[PDB]
Amino acid sequence: LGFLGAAGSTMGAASMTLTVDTHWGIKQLQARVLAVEHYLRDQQLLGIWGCSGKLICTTNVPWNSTWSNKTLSEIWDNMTWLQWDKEISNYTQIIYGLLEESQNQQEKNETDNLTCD
Amino acid sequence: AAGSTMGAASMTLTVQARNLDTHWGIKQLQARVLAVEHYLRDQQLLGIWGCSGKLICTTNVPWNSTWSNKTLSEIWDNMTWLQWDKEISNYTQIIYGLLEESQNQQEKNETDNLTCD
Amino acid sequence: GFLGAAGSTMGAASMTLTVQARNLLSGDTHWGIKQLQARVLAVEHYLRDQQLLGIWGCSGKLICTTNVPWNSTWSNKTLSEIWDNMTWLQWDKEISNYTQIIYGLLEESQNQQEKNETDNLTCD
Amino acid sequence: ENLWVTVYYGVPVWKDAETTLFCASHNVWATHCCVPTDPNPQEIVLENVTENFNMWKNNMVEQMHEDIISLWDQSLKPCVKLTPLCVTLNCTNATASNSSIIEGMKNCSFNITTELRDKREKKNALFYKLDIVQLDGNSSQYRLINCNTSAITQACPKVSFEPIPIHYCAPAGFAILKCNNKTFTGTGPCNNVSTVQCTHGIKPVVSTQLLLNGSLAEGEIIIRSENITDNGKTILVHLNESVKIECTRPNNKTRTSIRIGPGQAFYATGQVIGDIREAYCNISESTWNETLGKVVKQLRKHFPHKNITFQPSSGGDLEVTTHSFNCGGEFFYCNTSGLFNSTWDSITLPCRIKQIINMWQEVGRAMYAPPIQGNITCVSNITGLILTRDNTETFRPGGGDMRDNWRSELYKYKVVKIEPLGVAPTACKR
Amino acid sequence: ENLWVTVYYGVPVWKDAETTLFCASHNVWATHCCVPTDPNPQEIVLENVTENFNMWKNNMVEQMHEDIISLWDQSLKPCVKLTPLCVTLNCTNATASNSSIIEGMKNCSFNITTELRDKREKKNALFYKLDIVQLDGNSSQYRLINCNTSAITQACPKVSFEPIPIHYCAPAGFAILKCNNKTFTGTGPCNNVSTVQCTHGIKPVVSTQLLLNGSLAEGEIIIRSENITDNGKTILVHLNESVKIECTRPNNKTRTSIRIGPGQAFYATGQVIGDIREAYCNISESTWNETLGKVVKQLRKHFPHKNITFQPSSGGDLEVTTHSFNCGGEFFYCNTSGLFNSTWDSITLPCRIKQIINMWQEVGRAMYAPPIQGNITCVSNITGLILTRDNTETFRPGGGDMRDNWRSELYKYKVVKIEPLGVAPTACKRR
Amino acid sequence: ENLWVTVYYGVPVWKDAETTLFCASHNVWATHCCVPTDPNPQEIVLENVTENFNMWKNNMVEQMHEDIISLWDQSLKPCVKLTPLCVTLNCTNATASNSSIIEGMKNCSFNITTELRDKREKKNALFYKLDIVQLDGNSSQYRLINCNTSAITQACPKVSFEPIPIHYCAPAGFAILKCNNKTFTGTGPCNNVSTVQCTHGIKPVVSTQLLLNGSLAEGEIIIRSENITDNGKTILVHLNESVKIECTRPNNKTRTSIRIGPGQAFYATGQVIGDIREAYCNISESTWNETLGKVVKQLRKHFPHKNITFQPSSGGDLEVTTHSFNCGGEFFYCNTSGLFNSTWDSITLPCRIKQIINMWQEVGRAMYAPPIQGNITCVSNITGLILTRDNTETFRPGGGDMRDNWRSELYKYKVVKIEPLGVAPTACKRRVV
Amino acid sequence: XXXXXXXXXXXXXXXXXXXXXCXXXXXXXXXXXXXXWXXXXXXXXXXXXXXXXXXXXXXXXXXXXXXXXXXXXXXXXXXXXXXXXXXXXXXXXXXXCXXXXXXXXXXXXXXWXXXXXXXXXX
Amino acid sequence: XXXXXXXXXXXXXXXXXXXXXCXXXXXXXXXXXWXXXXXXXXXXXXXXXXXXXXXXXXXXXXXXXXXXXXXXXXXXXXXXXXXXXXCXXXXXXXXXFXXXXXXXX
Ligand SMILES: *[C@@H]1O[C@H](CO)[C@@H](O[C@@H]2O[C@H](CO)[C@@H](O[C@@H]3O[C@H](CO)[C@@H](O)[C@H](O)[C@@H]3O)[C@H](O)[C@H]2NC(C)=O)[C@H](O)[C@H]1NC(C)=O
Ligand SMILES: *[C@@H]1O[C@H](CO)[C@@H](O)[C@H](O)[C@H]1NC(C)=O
Ligand SMILES: *[C@@H]1O[C@H](CO)[C@@H](O)[C@H](O)[C@H]1NC(C)=O
Ligand SMILES: *[C@@H]1O[C@H](CO)[C@@H](O)[C@H](O)[C@H]1NC(C)=O
Ligand SMILES: *[C@@H]1O[C@H](CO)[C@@H](O)[C@H](O)[C@H]1NC(C)=O
Ligand SMILES: *[C@@H]1O[C@H](CO)[C@@H](O)[C@H](O)[C@H]1NC(C)=O
Ligand SMILES: *[C@@H]1O[C@H](CO)[C@@H](O)[C@H](O)[C@H]1NC(C)=O
Ligand SMILES: *[C@@H]1O[C@H](CO)[C@@H](O)[C@H](O)[C@H]1NC(C)=O
Ligand SMILES: *[C@@H]1O[C@H](CO)[C@@H](O)[C@H](O)[C@H]1NC(C)=O
Ligand SMILES: *[C@@H]1O[C@H](CO)[C@@H](O)[C@H](O)[C@H]1NC(C)=O
Repeated sequence: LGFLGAAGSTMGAASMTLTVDTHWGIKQLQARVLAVEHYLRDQQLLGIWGCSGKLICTTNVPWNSTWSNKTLSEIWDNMTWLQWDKEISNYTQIIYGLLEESQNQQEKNETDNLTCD
Repeated sequence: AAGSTMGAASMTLTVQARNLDTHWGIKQLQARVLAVEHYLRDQQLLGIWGCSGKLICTTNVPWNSTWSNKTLSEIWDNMTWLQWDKEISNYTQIIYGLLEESQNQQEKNETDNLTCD
Repeated sequence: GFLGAAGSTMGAASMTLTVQARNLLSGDTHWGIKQLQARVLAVEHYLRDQQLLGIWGCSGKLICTTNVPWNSTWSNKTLSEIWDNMTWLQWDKEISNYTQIIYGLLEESQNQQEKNETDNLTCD
Repeated sequence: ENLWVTVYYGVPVWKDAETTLFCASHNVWATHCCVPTDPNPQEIVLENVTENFNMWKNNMVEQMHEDIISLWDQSLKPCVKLTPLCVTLNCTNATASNSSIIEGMKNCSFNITTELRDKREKKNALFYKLDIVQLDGNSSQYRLINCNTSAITQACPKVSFEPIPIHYCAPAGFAILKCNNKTFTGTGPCNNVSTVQCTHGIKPVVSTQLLLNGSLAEGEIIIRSENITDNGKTILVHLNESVKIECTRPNNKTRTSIRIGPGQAFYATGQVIGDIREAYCNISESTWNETLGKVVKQLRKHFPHKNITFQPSSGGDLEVTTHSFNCGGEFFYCNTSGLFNSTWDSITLPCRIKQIINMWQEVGRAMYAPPIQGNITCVSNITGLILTRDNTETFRPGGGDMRDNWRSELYKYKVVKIEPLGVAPTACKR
Repeated sequence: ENLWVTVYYGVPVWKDAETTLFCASHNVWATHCCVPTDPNPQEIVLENVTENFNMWKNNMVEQMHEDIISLWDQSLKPCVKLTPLCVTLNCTNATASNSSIIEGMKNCSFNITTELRDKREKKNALFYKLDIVQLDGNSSQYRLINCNTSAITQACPKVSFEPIPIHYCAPAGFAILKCNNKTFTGTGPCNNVSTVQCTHGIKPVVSTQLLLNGSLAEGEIIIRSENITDNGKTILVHLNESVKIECTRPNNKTRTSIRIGPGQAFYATGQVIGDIREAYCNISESTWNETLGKVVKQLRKHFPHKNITFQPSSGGDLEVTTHSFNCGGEFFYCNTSGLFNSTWDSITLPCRIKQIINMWQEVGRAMYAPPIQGNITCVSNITGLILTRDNTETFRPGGGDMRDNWRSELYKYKVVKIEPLGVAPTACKRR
Repeated sequence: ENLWVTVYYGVPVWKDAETTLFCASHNVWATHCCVPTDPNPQEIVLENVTENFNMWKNNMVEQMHEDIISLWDQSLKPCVKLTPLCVTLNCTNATASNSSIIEGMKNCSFNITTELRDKREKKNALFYKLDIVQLDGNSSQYRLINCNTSAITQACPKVSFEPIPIHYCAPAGFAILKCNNKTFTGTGPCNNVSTVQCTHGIKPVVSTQLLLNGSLAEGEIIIRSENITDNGKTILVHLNESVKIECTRPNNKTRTSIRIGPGQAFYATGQVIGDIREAYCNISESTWNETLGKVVKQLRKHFPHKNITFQPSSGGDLEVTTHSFNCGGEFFYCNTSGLFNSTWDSITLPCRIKQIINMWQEVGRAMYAPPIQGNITCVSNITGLILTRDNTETFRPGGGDMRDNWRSELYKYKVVKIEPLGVAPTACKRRVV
Repeated sequence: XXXXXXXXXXXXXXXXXXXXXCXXXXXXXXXXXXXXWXXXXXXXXXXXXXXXXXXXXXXXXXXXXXXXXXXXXXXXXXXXXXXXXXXXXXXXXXXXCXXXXXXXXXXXXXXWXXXXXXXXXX
Repeated sequence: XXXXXXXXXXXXXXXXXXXXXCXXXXXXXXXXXWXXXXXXXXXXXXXXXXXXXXXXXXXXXXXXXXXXXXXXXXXXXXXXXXXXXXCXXXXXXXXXFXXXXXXXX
């Protein structure tokens, strides 16, 4: 337990704790504004992917073995999140683009004229 | 890509675009703060209405025949969003008031002590 | 009509929640700093209330039901008294020493709800 | 029993709070308070509410005070400094009048570097005695007053300080509550409260002893104090009727210009033509006596003893014992002893004028006021008296360091923070 | 009969707007326009967008102007204040290179205070006749010109003002639209609109009548004005071919240094080494004349006759009657009357050099340019002309202000605010 | 087919990052670091976590340096300028107290403008020789040594610069990782890494050669350097035991107030009464001898089978050849040649006093220290030495810029950005009603 | 390592129910794999009698015991059960749990359990 | 789904190469496991999918499956290898098993 308490744990166990002077004046404003921007960036991505309010969010995007070809049993019970982040860092934007596309298609189907009303 | 027609499904790309010497420092902070204000303004308006965490939302407010007087096929296939917004259905303050009232009535009905539906 | 319902009963005032909320965001060097500080704080206050509502499960809501019961010690009143005779300004004081307790209970309840939902997903 | 805690957002409640208000409306006030006001301001009456107002602890008074001083000080930066004038002066008796008998002025000559370096000239100007200090005994060697503790800045010639009304407006998340009780009288509950976003227009008038242009009481004469029964406190008497006051300098000045440097010149009185009185104020006698009688009738409800008296301001320096008027560009210091002398067609207040003006009660930051060419008359409305108190009661004109004047307009307003969240029991469980 | 309101967030629309753009990348431009950029063309063609542009009402021109002035004023703050020099100068005719009659130069002596105030020294420096004003008649006594009205600040010798390209970039929520019409005249609808995040890289080159450096028209020579008919408007001519111009001060100069006070020092001309002909600015006779004729052929589209003529500039001060060049650390003021003289091998223009200048059209805060030691040569490309219209029709090489220089490159860009929220009807009612 | 992308939020990962830290808790340090200190920081050990640290590339050090310079200069803005004192000074021998010569000081007279700008007065002041430069050969005419290059600002007599403990704290979204390995040298991997929000309190001490009032090593003496075999690098020796040192100036300097002009005044040394000796400083002899021997024992592990010896600094001005420190507002320059002289009850180190101080490497700025009356004594501990290098291996008490004084405290901290959002495969597809 | 173990097997009377169960605290808590049961009678190979997408509750019982093998799991307890009802008199088999580990391919049936056996009989 | 015990009997002499054949009724991956165990005791995977040789097992004792054809290969028969070979129709829900090959050694 604790902030980053699970940093050395395997991903599986770690997933169970996700619930955890004008010169000076300009520096303070920059710090406050930046903190707000970071907050909004994460919430906006969760919203656009359909994960608003969820610590765990499943999606309709399949896992592509090209990003990683490992078995779940050698990921979740074996490697830490720091290692995982490095392993698939190169596909981060690909995944995000796919998640956005899937969510937008889901919404278009939701309000299509056929079989709605 | 504002050309095409209104039947666009590229909406996520126009959303992720938002939110990314003391004279200079003030100007840059003003630019950042304003970008945040506008983002939040739109989110709050959507949040007051029933559309929260969605890019596309339907409501309980009927469409008025005097706002456009066009069919759905004309609107979605023969026009784009720039023309739509600039020429017709360009009295949006009417709609916004209707949307806020309808939503508050709905939310209030959901907790009526006699019918906790 | 911002605060127009301030003297109205608690029940009646529930119909002006949108009005009161929609006016929370808006509507040389030293001067510029004072104004940036004022705008930044207005944003932070807005966001802190939104974060707290999210903590309690009120994502996008003006009125939220819960799993936390009301304690008769906080206020021993019935619904016909508190919603119909009192205005918000008249009882807010009564809960001034229980507010942190209530907020803590709402947070704990939300955490337990999420855990059950997290452990038991819906698939396929 | 049911009863679950229901969360509400957008609840119309508030708490006392202190924030930064913004100012909304060449001229200095217009330049700074560049923000426009609402052409059709709204006001919301809050029915069935009670609010406690406390003017003596109202942070808006302090905030406006600090912003006014800041504006003033900033406004004097981009113009002429007079340090080069702090040299020994000759100061002969002024000969401006026909018989050389003004006796309130000296003709001072001095050796000053002109705008071109390594070239000095003998220059001269007329100065008021109140701005001149003798360097030693029995010696015609003089100096400007503010040369040993600080330095004098010349007022910027293109900037008007005319007290055009301004409005203070709350930022989002805040609101200003206003008291609508005509007989409020001071700290305590107000039973008729309305909400505004901006205050009414307030004129940043800088008088002392007597308040000039401002609003009048809507009721009877209102006497306000922190504690009227204690001495050592300011008593603000707010009249429901104005008293007309006419002040003038019935003579013609001509200005001379002494070059100081590239971009700079010192302006000074060259010559004065006319009669001897420098200045005076015209107060109708019957109006004044009737006005005090009305004040006393109300004063007696707090002070039942008869034979209440008024006295001519105790004593102190010429910032305290006299009136103070920023009339055009001239600063008048009028003797009010002709008004405050009583036991319970017009009254002349003789007036003196100064050019080196101390700003508020700051140390240094002296300002020099260039002479105003020609003749000047100002007419203004007296709206109230600032009295202090010390058998019978004795009242004297007095006052605090400006905040007390500003308290007379901001007394009816309070700033509150809006607090949209709260909880309440309901019959519906999640 | 069954349509419902649907709210759409992320709608690809915009409205015209005025916002703050940021400027992206010992040089001042390189210190202020600090944001790094990669190529990132991002030229997204919108395909069917036909938007309205107006170069004469474009707020970016004004914004660029305010930022440039601000940068210059900021750049000159941590520099030497030349106030102790507003003293009487005892001047004679300058002598150098065995000649005591150098036109344009005076040898001035003066008494200036040293770091220790109780001591003073007599110094000597050479000055230009355009920097120095006589105090009285029949006298050797002179003063610096701007000591009459304001402070003079010496530009720091270590600071570079080279007009390296800079880019103006939109803040999030805003976009810059580009007009890609090769014959666009500066106003009205423009087809083939594309969207970018930043401008192409604009060089903040300053001039008074010939437009130097920057891009050429990709079409034919384009005549642009707010109103061609109206004689009260500036006409800009954007050439499709450049004219090569070379300027120089081939003579050598030395510099001296005066300790005006603690830390600070004044730089001044020491000696002139060489002949005394200045600037020698020229363009080929084979390029001018023909270029001017091509401009006339285009003028004839609006002025369809053979009574078109070019005359020398009119009156006013040096800053508006001649051609200012920012050649290295020195300011050239060139006589172009030899170019604008026609009715419808190289040509040399004599020029004068000035050191104390009032920038743009501002008053006071004069800047002093320290001398360049050694000789200087500048080569630049004339890309356009600033012309006015003062029966027959006469054009003059002048008029306008300092903003017209940037309108010439910013005319193709517009800033819009993205407004991604709108409403449209659907067949679906909320469930 | 059967694996789906799942989004996880609150994932315990981070990236190396550079951000702006804020400083948490009359004087300057106390008014600038106005933010309250966390009364009970929660240090969290990250079990089975290792991380890479590098004290020589640590931006926390660089940021602290910039904050200090800024505070120093901001603090001195609303103060008296001494530019009017650049006037030629007429100086004699100075004979304070008895009929003798006060070495190290001169009695200088000068013509200074009175409040009136026309007339002048003649005033006297005593100055240290180190602040005064002779204008020509055999002359009696002198000037203040820094009027040639800049303005000299008198420090405000009401403003203390005495170091107070301060804490650097990360902003939301950031955290500081801390190395808790007792023998870690400052670079490379560290096991037993913990997370904190704020650093321990440190003091912005500005001494050179000998570090004063810092923390002590948890383990044995640690020799920290970048590429230790490189003679171009500075060696920081971090002691595990402190050495007590006391410096004293046993006399009373009177204070003369010389008005400059319109609310402006200069504080001059008036007269000096007391024991006229060179501000001597006492360091325990046996403590030092043992301490230095222990350093060599460890230094020999990097330079084995060599005779390690010590010498006084080889060069530079009296800002680096000496031990400079500022304890009571009195700036001391002590001779350490009595310590760094070896062939591996107290040692008196003579000291000089300067009144015009060119701090750091600002060059274009200078501060004048008002005289301090009374008899001043300062007590401090030496907590680390700074050495430079180059069958004898010679070390000298040389040093770098002032960043090195803070590298020695911040060597164990790193700033990282928290990145809570990430994805991984699982075997549960979104239900989609 | 994984340590799945079987429990509560019984010699149930024919047509009786028995709460056969297993647990595997060492293995991932549903974050990975899936529940699977298999059984074998004497002189028999194996059959995939039941399974569940333990991450949630998507059941996939085999037709052979569609009316009885009501497999269920508690992700929270890292445990699973197959409390079959109406045991056939012929339903005598060892039963074991397995981890349906997979990599964008059919599962490997890894980490087989202790296989406690039942003995339903008339 | 279904699969045949194509090698219901599959004895081999020690040190002989061998494979226990499987014939599926349809194309599928063909994960397999060895019943190297007592009755009412755990089985262990030989390979997953078509050719994912099991961890902690000889890789030599493996072959890839294709279409509906598969076999549990062995580099050489040994007494240690004397375990039945169970073939799963590893594509099907509740995958069907072929009766395991005797695979005696
Ligand atoms: C109380 O209110 C009255 C009424 O507004 C103020 O009188 C006004 O005072 C200003 C400044 O002295 C006068 O402005 C000047 O007018 C002359 C006209 O020729 C012009 O040449 C000057 O450049 C300048 O604009 C204004 O006319 C005068 N208004 C009236 C009706 O007389 C009075 O000053 C206020 N008193 C105080 C203490 O604020
Ligand atoms: C105040 O009370 C009266 C009844 O006495 C009621 O009619 C009125 O609506 C109330 N005002 C508000 C703001 O609700
Ligand atoms: C003016 O200067 C003269 C110089 O001789 C001096 O005698 C005289 O007293 C001064 N002042 C007056 C008032 O004359
Ligand atoms: C205030 O003074 C103005 C001067 O023009 C006059 O018109 C107005 O009536 C006066 N107000 C009062 C209350 O006397
Ligand atoms: C008032 O002004 C008039 C001139 O208009 C003058 O005669 C009279 O003496 C003045 N009276 C007072 C009391 O100032
Ligand atoms: C100034 O003098 C003129 C003389 O004609 C007179 O008309 C005007 O009213 C006077 N003004 C003042 C302020 O006394
Ligand atoms: C053109 O300019 C160059 C550089 O000043 C000079 O050498 C050349 O002689 C000039 N041409 C003519 C015709 O003078
Ligand atoms: C001080 O006295 C010594 C005596 O030896 C002499 O050498 C030195 O030059 C004197 N210095 C001054 C400033 O008189
Ligand atoms: C410095 O010189 C002055 C000259 O008047 C003398 O009074 C003073 O005592 C001297 N002080 C010292 C320390 O020599
Ligand atoms: C060094 O002395 C300082 C000041 O007295 C004190 O903070 C520190 O504890 C001392 N260290 C030791 C252990 O003497």
